[PDB]
Amino acid sequence: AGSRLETVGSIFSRTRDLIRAGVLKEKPLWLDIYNAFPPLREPVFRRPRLRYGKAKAAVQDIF
Amino acid sequence: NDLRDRILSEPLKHADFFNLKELFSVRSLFDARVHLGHKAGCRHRFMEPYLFGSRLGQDIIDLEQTAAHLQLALNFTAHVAYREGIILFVSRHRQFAHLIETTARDCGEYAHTRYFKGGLLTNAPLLLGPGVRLPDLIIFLHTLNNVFEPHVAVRDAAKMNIPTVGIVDTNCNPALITYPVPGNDDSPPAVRLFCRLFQVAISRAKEKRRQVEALYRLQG
Amino acid sequence: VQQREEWDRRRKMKVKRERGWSGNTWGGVSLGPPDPGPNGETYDDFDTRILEVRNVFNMTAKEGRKRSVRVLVAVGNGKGAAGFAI
Ligand SMILES: [Mg+2]
Ligand SMILES: [Mg+2]
Repeated sequence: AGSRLETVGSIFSRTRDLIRAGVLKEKPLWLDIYNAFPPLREPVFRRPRLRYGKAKAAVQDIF
Repeated sequence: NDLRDRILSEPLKHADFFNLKELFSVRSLFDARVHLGHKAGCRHRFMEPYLFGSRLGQDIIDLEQTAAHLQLALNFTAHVAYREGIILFVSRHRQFAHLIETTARDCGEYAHTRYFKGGLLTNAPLLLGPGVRLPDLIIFLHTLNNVFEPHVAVRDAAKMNIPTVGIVDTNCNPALITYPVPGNDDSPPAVRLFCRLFQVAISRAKEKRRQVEALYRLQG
Repeated sequence: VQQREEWDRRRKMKVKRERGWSGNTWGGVSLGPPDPGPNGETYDDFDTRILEVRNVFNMTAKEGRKRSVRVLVAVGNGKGAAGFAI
C-alpha cells in the first residue's frame, strides 16, 4: 500500500523506490511535478542534536 | 487519451509557465516584515543556513534565499492545482484562523485551522468515511501549534507521502517539509501577503487549466 | 454404522503444517499472502513469514495474569521490497 517510515528518506525517495519495486502501480500525480521541479534541499529527516563543547554558531552580527 | 497526456504534460516544459515571477519581489517582501525573526535565544539549529545574520540579538532572515524558495513553492503549488489536486491549508494559530479560513473559501480549496485530531491523516477511513481521497498537497502557514511543538500534520504528511509547502520561521524545523519557505509568520502584514500570493497562484492555476481545456475542446 | 466409523477416521488425522525452523516453534512458518487493502488492491506476490511468537503476561487488578500473544512477522515480494511489523 505504501511506506510510512519518516526517517528512511524523503517522500520522493520512497515513492520512486516502491514504484520501481513493483508494489505501487498507480503513479501519484505530484511525482511528475517533483521530477521536473526539485527543491533546493531534499527533505531528509535529521535529528536535531544539541551542540556541546567549543563549537559555536556561524551567524554573524550585523554591525 | 494521448491529448489528455498532452494537456497534463504541457506545463511541465516551461519553468515560468504561470508567469509567477511578477507577483512578488525582494522589495515587496521587505515591506511585509518578512525578514524579521525571533530572538537569538530561540534560533533553531537547522535555520542557521537560512539566516542572513543577527541584529542586536534579533535574527534576520535572508530574503534572497526566501525568494528562491518562494519561487519554487508558488510554482509547485500552481502545478498541483492545475492537475485538479486537493490543497489543504493548515495553521494552528489563533490570530489568523478566520483570515486563513476565508482565504481557502475564495480559492475554492480546503482549510483546517481548528484542533487537529490524532488519527485524521493516518487513520482516514475511520475519521472521515469509508472511501476518502487524501489531500495531494498541504500548506502550512504556521508549522508550530499553540504549545510551541511541531505540528502533527507535518509528521503525518511525511508518513502518507503528501508534499508539504510550509512557511518556516526562525524557530521551526524545516527537516520534513519538502518545500520550506524561510520567512516571518507572526506580523500581520507578512501573513496577509502569503495568503494573497497563494490566492492568486491558485486562481491562475484554476483559470489557465480551464483556458487550455477550452482550446482542447475546439481542437477536436 | 459404517458412515459413523468413516467420520471418525476423517477426524483423527491432522494436516501436516509447513515445517518451520523447528518442529514445534512458529519461526519460519508462512501465513500466505497478506489481506487485500481497503481500496481493493490485491497482494498475491507478497509472502509473509513468522519470526518470533512469544506469550506476554501482564498484571491486572481483577483477573491477575492477563496473558497476551505478540508476534513479529516480515513480508516481501522477492523483487527487493520487504518490511516488518509487530
Ligand atoms: Mg514566530
Ligand atoms: Mg517435532
